[PDB]
Amino acid sequence: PSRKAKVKATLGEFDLRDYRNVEVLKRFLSETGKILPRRRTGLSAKEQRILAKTIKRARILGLLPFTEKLVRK
Amino acid sequence: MRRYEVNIVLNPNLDQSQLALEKEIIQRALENYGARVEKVEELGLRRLAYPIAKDPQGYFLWYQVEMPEDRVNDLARELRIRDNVRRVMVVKSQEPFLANA
Amino acid sequence: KRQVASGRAYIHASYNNTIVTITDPDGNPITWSSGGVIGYKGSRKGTPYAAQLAALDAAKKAMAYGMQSVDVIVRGTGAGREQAIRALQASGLQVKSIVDDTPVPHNGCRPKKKFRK
Amino acid sequence: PITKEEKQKVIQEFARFPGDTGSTEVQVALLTLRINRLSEHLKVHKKDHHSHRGLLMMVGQRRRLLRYLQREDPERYRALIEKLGIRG
RNA sequence: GUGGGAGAGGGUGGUGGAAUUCCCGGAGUAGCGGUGAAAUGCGCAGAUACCGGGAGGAACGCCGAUGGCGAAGGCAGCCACCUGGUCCACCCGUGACGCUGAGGCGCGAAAGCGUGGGGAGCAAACCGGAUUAGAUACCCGGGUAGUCCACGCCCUAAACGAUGCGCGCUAGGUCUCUGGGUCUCCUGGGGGCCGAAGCUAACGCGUUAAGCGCGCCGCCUGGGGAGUACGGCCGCAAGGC
Ligand SMILES: NC[C@@H]1O[C@H](O[C@H]2[C@@H](O)[C@H](O[C@@H]3[C@@H](O)[C@H](N)C[C@H](N)[C@H]3O[C@H]3O[C@H](CO)[C@@H](O)[C@H](O)[C@H]3N)O[C@@H]2CO)[C@H](N)[C@@H](O)[C@@H]1O
Ligand SMILES: NC[C@@H]1O[C@H](O[C@H]2[C@@H](O)[C@H](O[C@@H]3[C@@H](O)[C@H](N)C[C@H](N)[C@H]3O[C@H]3O[C@H](CO)[C@@H](O)[C@H](O)[C@H]3N)O[C@@H]2CO)[C@H](N)[C@@H](O)[C@@H]1O
Ligand SMILES: [Mg+2]
Ligand SMILES: [Mg+2]
Ligand SMILES: [Mg+2]
Ligand SMILES: [Mg+2]
Ligand SMILES: [Mg+2]
Ligand SMILES: [Mg+2]
Ligand SMILES: [Mg+2]
Ligand SMILES: [Mg+2]
Ligand SMILES: [Mg+2]
Ligand SMILES: [Mg+2]
Ligand SMILES: [Mg+2]
Ligand SMILES: [Mg+2]
Ligand SMILES: [Mg+2]
Ligand SMILES: [Mg+2]
Ligand SMILES: [Mg+2]
Ligand SMILES: [Mg+2]
Ligand SMILES: [Mg+2]
Ligand SMILES: [Mg+2]
Ligand SMILES: [Mg+2]
Ligand SMILES: [Mg+2]
Ligand SMILES: [Mg+2]
Ligand SMILES: [Mg+2]
Ligand SMILES: [Mg+2]
Ligand SMILES: [Mg+2]
Ligand SMILES: [Mg+2]
Ligand SMILES: [Mg+2]
Ligand SMILES: [Mg+2]
Ligand SMILES: [Mg+2]
Ligand SMILES: [Mg+2]
Ligand SMILES: [Mg+2]
Ligand SMILES: [Mg+2]
Ligand SMILES: [Mg+2]
Ligand SMILES: [Mg+2]
Ligand SMILES: [Mg+2]
Ligand SMILES: [Mg+2]
Ligand SMILES: [Mg+2]
Ligand SMILES: [Mg+2]
Ligand SMILES: [Mg+2]
Ligand SMILES: [Mg+2]
Repeated sequence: PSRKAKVKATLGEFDLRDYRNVEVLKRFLSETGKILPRRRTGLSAKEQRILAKTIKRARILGLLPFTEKLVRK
Repeated sequence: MRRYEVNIVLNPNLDQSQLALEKEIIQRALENYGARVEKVEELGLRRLAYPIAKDPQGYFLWYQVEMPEDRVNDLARELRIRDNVRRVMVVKSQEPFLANA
Repeated sequence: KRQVASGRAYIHASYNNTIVTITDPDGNPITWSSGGVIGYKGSRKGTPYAAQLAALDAAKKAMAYGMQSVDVIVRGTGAGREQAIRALQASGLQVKSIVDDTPVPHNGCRPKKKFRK
Repeated sequence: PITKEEKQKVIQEFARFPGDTGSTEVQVALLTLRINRLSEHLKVHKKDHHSHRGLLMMVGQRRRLLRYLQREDPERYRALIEKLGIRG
């Protein structure tokens, strides 16, 4: 599936290397804390690769979750 | 010398005098390790994803800086000495990278 | 003799059994039940039916404490996981919410041979 | 690492004329630079082999260029070696 | 040379969360566990299930790929320091300085050896429970060396693309990683699929040749005996060549 929308489309211009922008990055995580695949994020190889890094940085800083409890269900 | 970003996270519970105390400790530790401070952003209290030392929030600090490379780790070590100091990270600065520019 | 009346329901579901524990909102257990607490002995504890009876026994013992509504928390993937939830669904309890808390490693610990591959 | 001013300095030192970049002398100077810097790195980190292979290859190229120089113009060979303080 | 680029390439020091186990506390009770089914086992000295606090060892989920890097072995949380390779653009410098490489030397997964630490989980041997005609096994409960770190040995392998290295030449189509360009397209470097000519015993290969050529290295000469004997060399030993 993943045709609901792509993440890249919903956001405007923004800095991938910026690990401190929470509202931008949170859009790239699932219900859980997981980093979405490209078919979700709609990013490129290079892009996705930098995203992974900066998301992890944000995590260590405490701005982003490593994992999150699955609700509903 | 090279350009780094010093991210500091402190205890949300510090009063004013203790906060400025910690900040001055930071100024001094930076100067002594020879770090010239280019830009500073104090974000203060922010909610965190997970607790850090059982406290749900954290006090954020960002320092753009230029310092000798050899010293960096040492400085980092120094910064982590304080109890009030919760998290410390030091990043080589980078040109930004834009999607949908 | 507590009168909690609002609490958590932990469903721990393995392939070998199903354990319903019910606690106060701080997580401290009032009562619990399992497939083995129900009359079953052998493999049958890991049965959906066994899970149903476990859940209803637990829920009953809970309402005796005065329990009204629960927060369901499911750990483990096993048969009768969903049957446990569906059991509490109308137990005479309201189910306020369901969360899946099943623990996963970030890959730290080597599994038993049976689980490797 | 090696900053551009370090490079420029050793080039302007060993350049056969103004603007000489790739003559044998400058190539050997530069190789000697990276070599000695590497060897200093390998005093410590004695457990890093992947770099050590690099060192070997560098020595290879250098030895070959010095053999070439000794063949074509022995006087320049002696000059270069003396200046750099290698091979003996 | 200059200017740009991507990468789990390598070494050191820090560091982050999830999980397992163990310890303390709370709450709680009659089982937990495990299998085809059970049993051993654990549990009223209060386990299992739940919350909280703590300690430690190890491995890094999602990103993650038909992906990248490396000469190979191999390389995957994050950060900084150190460091090897490499590709593109400019067409600036040297002026054949090239290629290959017996021997030498260095590297070389796992297991194994020495010393000293470490030891959560897993686990050869082993101790039990099952199964079976028996079960020196598959299954279950335990569990030592080991797996981990440092230093030092060991030198093996389905160490595999079962395909030595370099260079030139011979249709294209398509997918992909990464440069540059006047960016629908052109142009490199890399990884894949189908396929011209051609090769091949066939399978298949096919600008990533197993095609057409040249240079150099290693190697083969029916099966068993046998990677054995002996000799030499290496090794602490196991043992290797
Ligand atoms: N992250 C540190 C790394 O440590 C490596 O090796 C180090 C680690 O193996 C180990 O560091 C400590 C150790 O002192 C202490 N006694 C126990 C602690 N658990 C270790 O830390 C490490 O343990 C293992 C690695 O074996 C990892 O799985 C774990 O994530 C990590 N925390 O001891 C070694 C010496 O410091 C390498 N030096 C290098 O990759 C890097 O510095
Ligand atoms: N491989 C290491 C990683 O390098 C990345 O960045 C690396 C590459 O992006 C960068 O490549 C540069 C290239 O830009 C520049 N134009 C030329 C330079 N020679 C290259 O560097 C390369 O060669 C040199 C030896 O000369 C090595 O020391 C170095 O490791 C290697 N990357 O060099 C960096 C250092 O290796 C990561 N950002 C860094 O965090 C990490 O250490
Ligand atoms: Mg059972
Ligand atoms: Mg060569
Ligand atoms: Mg790396
Ligand atoms: Mg833990
Ligand atoms: Mg207790
Ligand atoms: Mg007993
Ligand atoms: Mg706990
Ligand atoms: Mg290769
Ligand atoms: Mg750090
Ligand atoms: Mg000339
Ligand atoms: Mg050669
Ligand atoms: Mg020699
Ligand atoms: Mg080995
Ligand atoms: Mg080993
Ligand atoms: Mg020992
Ligand atoms: Mg075990
Ligand atoms: Mg066993
Ligand atoms: Mg047995
Ligand atoms: Mg039989
Ligand atoms: Mg028997
Ligand atoms: Mg040992
Ligand atoms: Mg060793
Ligand atoms: Mg293979
Ligand atoms: Mg191939
Ligand atoms: Mg290959
Ligand atoms: Mg472009
Ligand atoms: Mg490859
Ligand atoms: Mg044909
Ligand atoms: Mg085929
Ligand atoms: Mg083909
Ligand atoms: Mg191609
Ligand atoms: Mg052939
Ligand atoms: Mg032979
Ligand atoms: Mg042979
Ligand atoms: Mg014969
Ligand atoms: Mg014969
Ligand atoms: Mg043999
Ligand atoms: Mg012999
Ligand atoms: Mg001997």
